Amino acid sequence: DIELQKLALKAILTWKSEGIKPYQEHLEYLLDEARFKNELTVLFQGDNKILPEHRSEVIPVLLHLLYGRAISRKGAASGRHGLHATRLAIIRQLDVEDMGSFLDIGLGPLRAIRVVDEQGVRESVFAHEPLPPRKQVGLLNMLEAVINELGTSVEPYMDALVNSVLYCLVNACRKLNESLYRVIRTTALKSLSRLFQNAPDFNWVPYRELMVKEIISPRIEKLPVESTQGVSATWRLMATWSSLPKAAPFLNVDKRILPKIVETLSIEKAKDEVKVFALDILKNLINLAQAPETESQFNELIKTELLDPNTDLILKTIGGVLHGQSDIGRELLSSAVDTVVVFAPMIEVSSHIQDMLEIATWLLNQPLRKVNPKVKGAILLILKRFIELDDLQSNQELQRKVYSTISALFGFFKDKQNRQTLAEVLDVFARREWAQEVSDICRGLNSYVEDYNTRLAAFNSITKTLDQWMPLVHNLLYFIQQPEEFGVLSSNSADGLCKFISAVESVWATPDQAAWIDVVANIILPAIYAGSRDPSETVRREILRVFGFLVSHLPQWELVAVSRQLQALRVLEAANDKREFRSKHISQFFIPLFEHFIFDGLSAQATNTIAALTLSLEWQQYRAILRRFISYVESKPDWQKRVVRLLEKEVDALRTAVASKK
Amino acid sequence: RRASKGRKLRYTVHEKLQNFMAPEDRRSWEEHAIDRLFGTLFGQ
Amino acid sequence: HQKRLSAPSHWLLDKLSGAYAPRPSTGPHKLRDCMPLIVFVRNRLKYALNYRETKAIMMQRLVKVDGKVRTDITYPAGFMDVITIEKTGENFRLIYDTKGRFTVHRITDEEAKYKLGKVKRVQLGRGGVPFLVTHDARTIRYPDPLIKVNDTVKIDLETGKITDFIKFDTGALAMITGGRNMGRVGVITHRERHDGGFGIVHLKDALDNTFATRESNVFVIGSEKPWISLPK
Amino acid sequence: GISRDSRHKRSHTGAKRAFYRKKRAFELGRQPANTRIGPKRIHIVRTRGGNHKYRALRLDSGNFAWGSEGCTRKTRIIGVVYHPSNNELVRTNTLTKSAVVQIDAAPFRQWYEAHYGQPLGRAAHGKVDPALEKQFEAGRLYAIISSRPGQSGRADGYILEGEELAFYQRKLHK
Amino acid sequence: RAFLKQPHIFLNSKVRRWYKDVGLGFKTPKTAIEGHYIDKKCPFTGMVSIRGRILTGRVVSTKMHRTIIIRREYLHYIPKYNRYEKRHKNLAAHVSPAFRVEEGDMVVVGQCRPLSKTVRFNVLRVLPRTGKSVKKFQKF
RNA sequence: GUAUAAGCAAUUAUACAGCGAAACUGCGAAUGGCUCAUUAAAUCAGUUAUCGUUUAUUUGAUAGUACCUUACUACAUGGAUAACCGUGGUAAUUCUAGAGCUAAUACAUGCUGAAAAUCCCGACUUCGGAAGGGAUGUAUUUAUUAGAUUAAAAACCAAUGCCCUUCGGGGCGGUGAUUCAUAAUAACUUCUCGAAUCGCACGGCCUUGGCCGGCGAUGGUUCAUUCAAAUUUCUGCCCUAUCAACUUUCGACGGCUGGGUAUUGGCCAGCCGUGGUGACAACGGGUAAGGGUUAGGGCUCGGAGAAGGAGCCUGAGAAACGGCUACUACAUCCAAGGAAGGGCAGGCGCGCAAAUUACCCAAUCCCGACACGGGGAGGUAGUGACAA
Repeated sequence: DIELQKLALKAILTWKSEGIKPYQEHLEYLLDEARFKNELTVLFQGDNKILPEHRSEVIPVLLHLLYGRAISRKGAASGRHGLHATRLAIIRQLDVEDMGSFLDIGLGPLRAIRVVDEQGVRESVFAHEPLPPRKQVGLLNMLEAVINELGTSVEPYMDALVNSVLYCLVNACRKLNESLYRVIRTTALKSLSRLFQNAPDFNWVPYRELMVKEIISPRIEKLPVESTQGVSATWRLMATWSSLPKAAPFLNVDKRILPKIVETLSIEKAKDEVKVFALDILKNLINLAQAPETESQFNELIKTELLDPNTDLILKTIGGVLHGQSDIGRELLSSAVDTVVVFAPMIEVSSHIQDMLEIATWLLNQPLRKVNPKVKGAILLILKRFIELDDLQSNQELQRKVYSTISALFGFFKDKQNRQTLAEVLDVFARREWAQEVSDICRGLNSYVEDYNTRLAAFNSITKTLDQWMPLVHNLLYFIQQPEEFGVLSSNSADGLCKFISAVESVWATPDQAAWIDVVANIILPAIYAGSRDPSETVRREILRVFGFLVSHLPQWELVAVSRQLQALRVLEAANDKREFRSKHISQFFIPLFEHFIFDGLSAQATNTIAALTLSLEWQQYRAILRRFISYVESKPDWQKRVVRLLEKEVDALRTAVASKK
Repeated sequence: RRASKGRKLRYTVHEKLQNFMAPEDRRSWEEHAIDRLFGTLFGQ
Repeated sequence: HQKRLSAPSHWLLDKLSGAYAPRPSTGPHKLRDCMPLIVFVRNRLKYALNYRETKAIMMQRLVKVDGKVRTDITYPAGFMDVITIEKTGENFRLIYDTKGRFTVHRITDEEAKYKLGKVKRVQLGRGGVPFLVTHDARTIRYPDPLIKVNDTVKIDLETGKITDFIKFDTGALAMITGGRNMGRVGVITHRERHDGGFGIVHLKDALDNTFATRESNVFVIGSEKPWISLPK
Repeated sequence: GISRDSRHKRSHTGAKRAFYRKKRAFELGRQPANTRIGPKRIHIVRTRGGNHKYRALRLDSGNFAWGSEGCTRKTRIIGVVYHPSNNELVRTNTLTKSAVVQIDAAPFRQWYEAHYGQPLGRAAHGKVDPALEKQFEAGRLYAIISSRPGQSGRADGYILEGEELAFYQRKLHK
Repeated sequence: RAFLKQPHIFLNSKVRRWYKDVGLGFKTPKTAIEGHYIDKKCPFTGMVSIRGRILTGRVVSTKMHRTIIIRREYLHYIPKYNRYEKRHKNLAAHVSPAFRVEEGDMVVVGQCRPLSKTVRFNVLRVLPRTGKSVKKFQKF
């Protein structure tokens, strides 16, 4: 009460001591209710600081008064800015040495309390109340402010704060009157979650049954069904437990904790963040197991007591998550894939590696909107670690399927380090098998990653067999797609591709006439179709080279300078009208090449060739083709005459087509 | 120029500032001892 | 205290009401787009004779304007305010004519219950809530999320909520409430943007007269759908 | 006599004009507030629309933003270091906007050792630019004033960090 | 001098540039997109907003600290002669350093808030022409 | 809103009740209209803009903000004064002194019945309605983040496909624009608001001890809207070269930084750069200071001072001239100590001359706590051989 505080301060000043004498004006303004926040920063950080000679005289009086001002409910507003910032602005400016007397006036009956004895739990203390459930709430809010304002400097005051917070916590955990005990529980758990990473060197081993009674009794048999919505204070506590190296031995006391924590990951109706939170708890556990000599005191305990009997259920939950739902967030995907990345060099034997390899190749045949390429490189590292377990010999259809994926990601990636690790996962593939052949592919792609002289050496050595050839074809079309370092790489890749298709036309035996011909369709022909739109003229030249080699060597396959350029275009005109053509060839190879011919009598000759080909393609392609050309009209104001000449030629071809089809 | 708002001492005779105060000689010393004083400072 | 000739030409006064004219008090509708209640009662309808008689009508709860009792005499009632008199059992509505003046329309409760108001602006108010401002300065909290600017709204007038809305459309018939072509009920057939200020619409009547009016001065009344009874 | 009109000055073509009209209350401009360091002396001015602006003439403390970490604290104000406009404000210690002034460092130091825990100025996310670390070892940081003290009644602002900190150290050396 | 800055963008973080489009069918030049000058009366860097009138014309004097004067010519109708006469006016506009400046060119300006006693306009588009000195005439 | 007038008028349940002078409280007087050195695209007119600003009143929406060590507590909130009653002083009217009261919608504080309250999520689900998880306004000022599908954006765009099929087919916030509006974190304020008010009806649940309850008046934060005000963009003045240089002679043109303003701005202060206008008529000089409505005429709209400079006060709006202070200049009362105050209209203007010192707000209009109270616009009347 402000009036009783004023009269009490008047009596304290009636005690006439020279320690209080120079500070009376600073004292009374704290009880004047309009100047409290200004008088606080007049007292501390002022020219009239408290002198350390009579600091011993003023500080008990001042701290009783500041305590009363922190208690008083009248002048304070609502919300946080009402009185929460007042408590914070007192405690933030108080010294850590005065804070002992501050908590001494804070804890009245709980000053000399003992929670733990030589035995486990003091039930005689716990079956009694010294404070009202109204009164413990302000205590816990104050100690939360004290800890959040102190930080490490709690180290000289460890022996009483933890007894207070533990007493209020276990009285709440016995009382599960609901609301006050519930808020007592939640804010005490927040205070403890701060206090743990406040104090690393304090000894937490004389009590373990208290964490047991705080955890295993109310929650754990229902904990994922509860935590399906949002992160809680128990999870906030287990997080800094997983972060601290001496607190991870609290998770071993009940064996079923980590089962329920990954069962939370198993429940699919969770709102993504409790999932990534449990995922982060697991990240911290595996990082602590991988840490050096500091965490090696309990490394063996977490290795042999926590993760080793629950590897199987961990992989089962991650498998169900990755194969179950049709909608997976990118944050959960990247974080869980990073957990499997860090968890793979921890397991030596396990049970569900067949499943996990099939999961990795499923997530690598996933598209690019669902899975990032950085995430694909992390699943590559997953492949690199999981492949060396002796598993691919049985279930050989799985092993051919993952080899289809390792080959498929060679032309996909654009990063040197990812291609290095790709060469490594193919190396341990080769160590696990056929074996000489995959080792030959290994040395080939190895000196492909290797710099320009070793690269051309690789190209020449490969220049000098189906599953042998397929990864070389994928990395070879990638080495087509590079424009130039000196221009030599695309030429060498084109010559190697010519060697490959020469081997294909060398094999015309019928059960391989199925396989090699399906390969040279599905891998090589859309590669040439997509590389037709490449703006580099040397890349267009080399794709022209391999396509001319294909037409010259193949033909039994059913699906197949200025003046010389004009001459070849006229021969292509005549060849068109003599033989109409294949429509997908016309749509996806010749038109963008001639478009590039225009946009780098060449232009009119090009429009003549497109006006020839528009008769030979089909209207369903022509619809979106014409729409792309009007898109060129509206998007390109740079060559209006050229695009409109092209349009006039195409509509003359349109009227020709309709007049023929009548 | 860079001189305008009073930066350059424009020596102009000011009109209302012209005849404010009369010169009042209030000096209790007799003018013959004073010029002898300013010679005999720290140098002399 | 303006003179009778300086009063605007669309709320009419004859050679009778003295040389002076009442000014409208400040309120929802504008000054020059306004009919005061005294001009509506004693100069248009002639239910009264004098200022003191108009006061003796207004002060007792006998004249309700937009469903609420309006006490002061010079209260502004510009456009489409339903005016309910219960002792006579009539509800008048204010529309325009083709020449550019105010027109009164007698009607009963079924068409008197709703008001067709043109949206002035849509915004996000305090509390993170979208709100809607009409030309009657009615703000509606939590509107329908397609009702954009220059759309008109059927306001309930017993709760004030939204009931229906008519979109700004090339092919929806509209009413002009300003400019040199004021008061011409016709169909919006074209709309030109003119970004940088003062865009226009091109509008034709029922009988082929094209003219360009500004999108501020337009006012949507219905595609065919005469939701208020224009007088036959 | 202090006003805001343009009737006394010459035109764009270089011509003066008579254009004599009396000074009006919407051309009103009041006398400047040289906000200095002292205890709190603020006078409240009522203005058009009945709106109050707080003319602060002597100020002690304001809150300053160490916002790269996420805190702002109320600290006192020691003395103005440099001012980009005038030298007389540096001489007579006048707090205006965009004034670089040195402030106390104790609540920022307290919040650093309270949140992170590694002490400062006496793992990897707690990281301090070594120039700013020298300011913490001095116990007196170089803040800059972003609030108008005359037209709000408080001298608040953000702390200088990085390029602006090095720039105003070089400008102090100038 | 003080360190120039874009007024609310947090540069000193240990964990960009604000350029708005003026609109009105205009394109931001590459110097206004990335060029490291800082000017607060720039409509692409500072907070100055263009609205209202949109004018054109030919520059008289480029040689000035980011302010150009435009001679605007028009044909006035004198009724005493019943004839058209040439009348020249001089505008002032603040110049961003984003564009490449020439003398005698035809420049597009836009209306903004008053930036000085004369300056009410900013440059938005420059048409590089071979226009000559004061002897040259064209209504524009 | 406040009545114990020692004020009037009463009775069938006595704090008050009806009328209600005095006084406190809220509103009002940015004008009605007077005088006279003038204003030569600066005003003004059309024509823009406020993404550069203030706005009482209007009318419309509007505010989720508890707990948080007083508990061995708190739970019908304070004190002032006026009117009033008395005792006086002085030559000098509320010019006022002393003494005693008493109210507020005047000024002012303002944890509490209660183990709950209120927002966002919701597992499980019988529409069941919910186990249990997170969280605790507003105004100012500053820093920061979000202002919206992804940024390894290496995506979406070549759906020019892919599959089935009967070959017909089927399936796969606003703006032109903003750092705008808005939301959040960290704090900050000698900082506000979140109703301790008044009137009228008086109904449901029945713990018959209450708990709930409606219509208004007054007040309140923010956003509107209205009424304004302030700047601001292009064009348009009459004449003149016995006016060819002008500005920098109160900075003249910028840009940077701040100050002050309601806001922008050389508007003002520090730093520097070299300008700006002009024979296409700047500048100077002369003083003789129209626009819209279109048969027509008519009709409509259109700087400086309150004895003289200088400074200040109120209010949403004034540099009111309403007040104050000092100086200057007149002038009045007095008991000679002191004290209040600064207009127009009318007659004479030779000794001889010529239009009422008229009546009312009754109509139209305006201001207020407000149906009543108050208005020097307006209307009514009188004179007239100048004419007609």
